[PDB]
Amino acid sequence: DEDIIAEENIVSRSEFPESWLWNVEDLKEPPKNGISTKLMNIFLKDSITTWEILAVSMSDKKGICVADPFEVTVMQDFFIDLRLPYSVVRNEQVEIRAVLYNYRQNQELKVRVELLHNPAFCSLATTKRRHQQTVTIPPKSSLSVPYVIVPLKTGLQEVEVKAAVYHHFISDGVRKSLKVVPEGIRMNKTVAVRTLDPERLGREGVQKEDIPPADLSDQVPDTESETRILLQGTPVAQMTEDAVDAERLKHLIVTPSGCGEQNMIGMTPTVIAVHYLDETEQWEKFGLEKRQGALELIKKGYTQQLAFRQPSSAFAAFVKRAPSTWLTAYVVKVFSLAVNLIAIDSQVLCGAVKWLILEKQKPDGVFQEDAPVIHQEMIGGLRNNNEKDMALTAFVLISLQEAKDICEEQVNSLPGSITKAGDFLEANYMNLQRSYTVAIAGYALAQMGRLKGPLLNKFLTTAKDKNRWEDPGKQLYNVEATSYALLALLQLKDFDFVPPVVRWLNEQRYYGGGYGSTQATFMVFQALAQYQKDAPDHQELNLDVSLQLPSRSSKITHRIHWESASLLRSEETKENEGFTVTAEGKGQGTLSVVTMYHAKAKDQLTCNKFDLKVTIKPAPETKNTMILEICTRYRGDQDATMSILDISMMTGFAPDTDDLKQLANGVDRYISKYELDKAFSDRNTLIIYLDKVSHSEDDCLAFKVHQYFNVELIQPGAVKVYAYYNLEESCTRFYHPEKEDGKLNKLCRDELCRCAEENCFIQKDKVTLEERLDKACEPGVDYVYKTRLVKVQLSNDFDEYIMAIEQTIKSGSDEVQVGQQRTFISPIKCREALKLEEKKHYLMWGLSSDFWGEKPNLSYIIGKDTWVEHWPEEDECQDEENQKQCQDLGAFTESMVVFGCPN
Amino acid sequence: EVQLVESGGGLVQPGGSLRLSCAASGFSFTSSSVSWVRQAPGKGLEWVGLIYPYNGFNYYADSVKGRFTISANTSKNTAYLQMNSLRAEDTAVYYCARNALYGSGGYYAMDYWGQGTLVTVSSASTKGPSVFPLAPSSGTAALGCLVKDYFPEPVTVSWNSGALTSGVHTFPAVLQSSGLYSLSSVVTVPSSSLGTQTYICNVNHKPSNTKVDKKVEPKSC
Amino acid sequence: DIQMTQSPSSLSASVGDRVTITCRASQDVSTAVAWYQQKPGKAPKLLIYSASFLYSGVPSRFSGSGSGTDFTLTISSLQPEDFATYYCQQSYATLPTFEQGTKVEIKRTVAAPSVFIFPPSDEQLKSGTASVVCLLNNFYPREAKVQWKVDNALQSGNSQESVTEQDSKDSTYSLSSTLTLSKADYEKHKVYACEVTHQGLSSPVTKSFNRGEC
Amino acid sequence: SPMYSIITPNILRLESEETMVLEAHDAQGDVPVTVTVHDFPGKKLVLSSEKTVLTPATNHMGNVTFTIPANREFKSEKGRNKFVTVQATFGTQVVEKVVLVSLQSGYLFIQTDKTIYTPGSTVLYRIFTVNHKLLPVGRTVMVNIENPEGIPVKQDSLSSQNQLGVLPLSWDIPELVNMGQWKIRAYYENSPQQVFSTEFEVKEYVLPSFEVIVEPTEKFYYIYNEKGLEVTITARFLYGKKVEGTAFVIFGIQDGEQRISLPESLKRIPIEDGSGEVVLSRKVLLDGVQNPRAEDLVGKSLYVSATVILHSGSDMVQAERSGIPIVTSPYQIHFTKTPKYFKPGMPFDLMVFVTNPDGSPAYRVPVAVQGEDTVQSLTQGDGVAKLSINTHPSQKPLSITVRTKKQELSEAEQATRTMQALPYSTVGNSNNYLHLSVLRTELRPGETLNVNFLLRMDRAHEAKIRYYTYLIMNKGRLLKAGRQVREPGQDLVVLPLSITTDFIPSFRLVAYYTLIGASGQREVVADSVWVDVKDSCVGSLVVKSGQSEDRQPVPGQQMTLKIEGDHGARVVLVAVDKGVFVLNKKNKLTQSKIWDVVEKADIGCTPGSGKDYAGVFSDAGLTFTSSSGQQTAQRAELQCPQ
Ligand SMILES: [Ca+2]
Repeated sequence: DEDIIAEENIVSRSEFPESWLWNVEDLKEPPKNGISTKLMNIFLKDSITTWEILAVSMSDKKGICVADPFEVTVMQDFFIDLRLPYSVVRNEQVEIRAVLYNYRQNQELKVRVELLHNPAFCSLATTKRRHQQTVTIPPKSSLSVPYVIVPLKTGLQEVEVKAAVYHHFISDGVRKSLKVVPEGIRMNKTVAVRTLDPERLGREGVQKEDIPPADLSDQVPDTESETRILLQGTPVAQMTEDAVDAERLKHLIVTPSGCGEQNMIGMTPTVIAVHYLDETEQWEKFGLEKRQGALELIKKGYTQQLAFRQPSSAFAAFVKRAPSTWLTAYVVKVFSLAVNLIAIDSQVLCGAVKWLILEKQKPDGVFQEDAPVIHQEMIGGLRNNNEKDMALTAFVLISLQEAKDICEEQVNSLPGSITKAGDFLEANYMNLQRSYTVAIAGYALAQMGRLKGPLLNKFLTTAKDKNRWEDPGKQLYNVEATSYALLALLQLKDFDFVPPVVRWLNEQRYYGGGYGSTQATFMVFQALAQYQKDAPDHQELNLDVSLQLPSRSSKITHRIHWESASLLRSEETKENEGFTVTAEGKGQGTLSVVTMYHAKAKDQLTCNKFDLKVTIKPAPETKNTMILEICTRYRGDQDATMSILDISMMTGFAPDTDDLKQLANGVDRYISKYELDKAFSDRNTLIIYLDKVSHSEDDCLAFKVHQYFNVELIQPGAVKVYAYYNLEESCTRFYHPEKEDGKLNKLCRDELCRCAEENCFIQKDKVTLEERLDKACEPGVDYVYKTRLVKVQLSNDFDEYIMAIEQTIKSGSDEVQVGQQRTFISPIKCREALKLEEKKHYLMWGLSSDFWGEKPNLSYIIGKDTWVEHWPEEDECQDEENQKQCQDLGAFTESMVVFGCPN
Repeated sequence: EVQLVESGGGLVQPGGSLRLSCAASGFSFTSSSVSWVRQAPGKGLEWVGLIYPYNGFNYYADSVKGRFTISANTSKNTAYLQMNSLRAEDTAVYYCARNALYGSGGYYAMDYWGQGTLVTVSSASTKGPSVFPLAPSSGTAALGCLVKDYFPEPVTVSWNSGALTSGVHTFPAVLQSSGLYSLSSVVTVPSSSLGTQTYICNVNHKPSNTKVDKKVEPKSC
Repeated sequence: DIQMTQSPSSLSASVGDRVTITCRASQDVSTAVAWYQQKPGKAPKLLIYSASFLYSGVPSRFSGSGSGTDFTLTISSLQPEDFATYYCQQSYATLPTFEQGTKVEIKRTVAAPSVFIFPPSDEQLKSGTASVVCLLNNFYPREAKVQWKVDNALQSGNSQESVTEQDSKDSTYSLSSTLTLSKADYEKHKVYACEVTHQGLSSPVTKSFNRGEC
Repeated sequence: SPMYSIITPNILRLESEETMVLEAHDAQGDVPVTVTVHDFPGKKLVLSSEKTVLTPATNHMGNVTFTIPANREFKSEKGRNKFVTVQATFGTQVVEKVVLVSLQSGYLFIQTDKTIYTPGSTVLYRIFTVNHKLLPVGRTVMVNIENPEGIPVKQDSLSSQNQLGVLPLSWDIPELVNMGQWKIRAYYENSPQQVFSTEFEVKEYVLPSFEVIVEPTEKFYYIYNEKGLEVTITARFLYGKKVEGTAFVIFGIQDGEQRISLPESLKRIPIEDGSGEVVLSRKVLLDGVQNPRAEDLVGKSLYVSATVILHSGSDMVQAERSGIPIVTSPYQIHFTKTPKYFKPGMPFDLMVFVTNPDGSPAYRVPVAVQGEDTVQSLTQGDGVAKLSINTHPSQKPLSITVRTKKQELSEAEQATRTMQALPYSTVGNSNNYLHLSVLRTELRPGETLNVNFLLRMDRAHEAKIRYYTYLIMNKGRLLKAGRQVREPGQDLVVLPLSITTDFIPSFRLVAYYTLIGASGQREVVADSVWVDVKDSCVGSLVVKSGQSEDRQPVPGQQMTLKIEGDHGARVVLVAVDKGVFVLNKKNKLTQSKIWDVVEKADIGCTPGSGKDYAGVFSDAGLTFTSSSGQQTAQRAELQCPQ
């Protein structure tokens, strides 16, 4: 038209990001008034809204700082607000609103508003027909323009509406996108739940695993399928069963007091309690400033203990008594372990060691006792008279081995007193019934690196149930023998047999102290203290899992380590394939397989919460008028509270103001004054507010609609119901005078749908020979047949016309041979103008875009570019009128058969 | 087609009143607005005022506020300028133009204009012109017409009902010491065209109903 | 208030030349400016709107540009038909205003006048007054000296002139000089002469008639 | 005889500088000092650097500046608390103290471009890396994006070296993904227990065309108010113009996690000129609950829900306003700004903090001590009123009940709260004290604060006090320590202390003196005081228009943006469509949110004072230890008491 901007010259607004300006800028120019200043030139985006700009600044000296948000409002006097949903289902008709605004103060605007045509969408906008309304928007006000469209192609898709205003150089357009999606929904599912633990039925040949694929035979076509693995690390890793509680050892801090042996009885639980708490870092809970007072009980025990130091560097009960062999060795063990805690004298420790090697050793190296203690309960399992030259050789030796890191050059022939003592016990290691003498000798051996073979086996197998070195009778000797053994197992670096031994000690909870517990205390809290040191810091969880997918070219040998704080991964498959998943060595972990697909629908999509029924019919006696009737009820025998009916007019129709006010005055029904006070022509959307609706009956209402503007085609109307508290669970029906279910003419079967709003076949005056030969050679034309209609088969959705092929004037992609049959397809509404009759012959040609089907699901669509035309019978041709035609067909067939198209 | 037409211009006594009208056609009056601009003899354009026909909203140049007024009949797509307390310095040609809104935020250009009407604010009396032949003096022969002693402006001279437009020169009027205007309209024609062609000059003076068609030819003597 | 200033008030230039009239604002006015052209005795015409958008119909040689405080109309290849005055109009600010305007004059080669003389009408004599006209047709430049000799006696103070507005096609001016005596005075003297002085004439051209006799 | 002392913070932090104050009282000539720091238990030296000599020149007071590396025996060993051993060696005399070490390195703040996101879009985020001074560091951070149910999905490891402490990162949200509250979790490599979070919502949505605001006339509901709860609904387009439409409002009670709705209260008001009013009647509320005791509603809250639908039907939005407290009094009394200890014989200045039920400071609110009338001071802009109670030398605790006394209220509506103040016990019952007094007016870096030192010691030995040693704690560390000198007979002296930006957000002034007199006793007397400062930026940052403002730009248009920051400072930016915040406004980075974090990480716990000198140091987050045996208690707690 004249005096308005043309659609082609309008460039639609497009840039509508939710966030932008993700930029960095350094302030460089000099500080006037101690404040730098940068001028930034930004390009505002297309969104008509208010932006909020947030600046955070970082400085070396003044640090971090966060500005107050700064608003910017972008605005126009006239614009379109295209209200698109987040997504829409494919082949599902939907209505969208374009809202036009006129913020001019004293001036109506006459606008032409237009929906552009997009192949992805079936609408009244078509290839050769625009869809344009003309509306008048009052000042300081807006106007809804509805558009019914059916998305046909999946994925991210685009809608464009534009608008020019007459009599002004003013235009607008909005180009937004929406996600078109299939049906179904998302399904998590696991295939395997394994445990990657070698040396536990994974065996010596490093656990080799196999995990087959997913089934996925109920799947809906043309979607993704992402597998997801969960490679966990459920950790008892750091093989460290929780240490003994710190609150239980409160009775161990004993103030040492007595003679020469009673002083060493009291000093035992205190010194070992410190050695324990030092490594386990449990000084927080027990009492931190108590260590400075508990160290002074050991310094009090040490300073008192040197008062019983005889001239020859030896120890005993009193100074008057002859010296004991074992007691001087135990003093070296407690002093060697307490070198780190208190100030020991150099003359004292190695001095007690010099006396032992020179004075107390026999030909073969049995450190025999010379003065048995009065308090014999202190020496523990040695108190038993059975084999007290085998254990007694090992005990004194252990004191030498722990004190060897310090005493080297002073005690000259120390290497030698260790080798010969290690001969006597090693040789006679196979002559020990009791588990005590087996174990106490076993720790002495392992410190040197001489515990191998049958002597290393007898050590392992003496343990009853593979954990504890028990003996018949008193159970304090049982706990002592095993703790010596745990010190042996820690030195060997055999982390296979370590866990079961300590696990039993944790289920004993022997807190020491009491009476006759000297050795059971010193050894259990030393062995479980040395355990926290040498027990693996990071253990392992060392699986080399190599996943080989036959879709993929290469393996993916994923490493696993207890160190990375994740312990989880995930791949992303594209095709459902069977793959190997081979583990390797140590640790533990989960191993799931979760694909994700879309299934078929099941018949309860649509209107889950409401029933909606809408009809439009002609009026009674009295230009064009009709009776819209809306019938709705909720779902569940329990009236819904407060609902909305959002109605939209068929183009050119408007509601009867009289019938509306009649409705609004009715109880349980409300229509805003704003809607009622509006003009007749400027009112094509409507909201009727209901107070309730149940599933007892059906709540029904109806009202007159009058056609004021006259137009061709005319877009269906729409009624949408929902409760106020939930828009998402809605239900919409459409209405139209000549379509019912106001559905736009589409052509659906199986997956996809053709927009069928176009003309049925190529229309019709001349039908020249020179006409047919042009249009039969138009670009797309991929076939021209002579066909006999074998069997006509009708339906409501689409009529299946079966054609027999007489001759193939032109062959194309479909390699049909003469005599064979091909199925032609046409919508419900084309049958009227087609008149396809059985055993009547036909001349048909059409495009490659008309092939619906895979192969041999081949069908022929009789679309707008398809040409069909009647061919009188061979003997029927001989007749006055229709001789003109019959000849031109045969004349056309020979031009086509002989010369074909010039292309 | 969009087109605008002013009318009602003429002579007024100082202090007096006058109502110009502007006939809009070819567009919806209600969706647009109309401006009155004026031009003093041989000087710049001065915008006078808007009207928004939709709801009758006005704006006025200070030079006119309290004196001038714009109204509209929306059914007859006409706008009106009612002038009161007219001064000497209000003498001008008065145009009406359509305001079209190009930008955003209410900027407008004026894309269609009427032809304008001349309003002249003087004590003087309406006087019709005396029209005299300017005879050609026996290859190109000039002839013309003298339009003498008239007031106020304007006069419109044309030749043979506007058939002859080629090489005509209707000169500016000139204010005689008497107070009345006189101008010449001259037209050069090929001297051969005399005798055969007829030459009538078509003076028309709206303010005094004076219409004259004078023939101009050589003499007998 | 918002102060606008158009420069230059007037400019001369030759056919095919680059012309540039400018408009300047006291504060920022964004894109709210339009340019108009007005031929003599005619309604103005829109050329440019929104600073730079060329109004439909207007030739491509017309071109607008500018933003904020400085705007320029530009005629790139001047033409004879572009004899006009040009105005700059702002719609920023609540009352619009046209500015003072730039008168654009065409510059062409020297063309001498065709001089003509018309004696008083016999009808005009009946009124008791004699008007004798002298027509200097289609000449460049404007500068001209017309002198009336009555029986060779020269006389000031009893004649008036009217210069035509520069022609849109050939960029020339016509002129009419009118001498006014009383019927009585006119019937006294005999030889009436109009004398034309101009740059395109080698020497002053004189046109005349002897009263009564043909 | 000479006394050597050390002061350090109660908690020492890794990699950052922590200062140690060194003093030599009754000293003679130059005295060298070695400051050592060892691990605990057992000693392998970690920083024995920093040797210094406090000289007569500087009144025998100096300091040492040291830093702790995150070495081998601290990194892996965590779970149970770590300690070190600070040790000063003044000439020959050794003084030591064990101090709890925190593994907290500094601070991480996480900005996300939006607060909400759809499937398929990209989440943009920056991580700001600073130390305990809120100054940028160049460390190595570990980052974890985490789905709604706590499963990591993307993980990163980068360093902000040569970075100005700004780490730009992103993550493409996959299409078929879970819907809910996702998290970003960043922590310093060295401090896996100190994890910083930020939530972002994922959801399928489209930006609305307008916002809706729901405001009640009062910020609470007084249960005997029979007018009910009066709400106003405002709708407004994002661009500014007012909205026309219909509003459905509903009310509901919330007891903790539970949320009763009140269907009887549902209304359908018109929205005209972007405005509408609705009321919750008292009957509908009380007939909505099964407990007849109006009074059983006190402590529970009310929430309003508003749903505005435009007249076109083209769009609708939902807003709500929750946590409207049901109350018996319009006010709320807090003792969180008052010291819990007093000095017997001196007036106890009880700092009453009155607030409205939402937490905001009250104003012009009378408060009286129960028993006395008019003993009041209408609360000021800060929300605090001062009530100064006289005390006797008795060591009986002060039990104080405060009441508001707002005139037009009735007795039942007056707010009331009680407290107990414990006495500062003197050493050997010397009855010698130090009282610091400071005035309460919001401080800004530029103005100056008078600090008053009142020497409350009996005449016979006062001439021995020749200085007070004062220390200033800010941002959880030692900001400054100095000396306010004193001369015999000066019972009160004022230190003119100047405020700088280093004093933001707040600070504690701890001071003390020492002597012998009341017996042959090395006596120590101390006091502390907490003082709040205006929580502005250290520097400044402001964004505004250079675009000759007053115009309103248009889509596509250029504009100029003025940034007013600190010289040589980096500045990062974002622009968000405010429609985003109609849907979600949680987890927005703010300057007050940075300070809130900082002040919650203070090692000082008390508003001031203490139960004794050791208590004063400890409560303000300071160790004290001396060669003569006097020291603060052991602090093994990384968190404040409760
Ligand atoms: Ca503060």
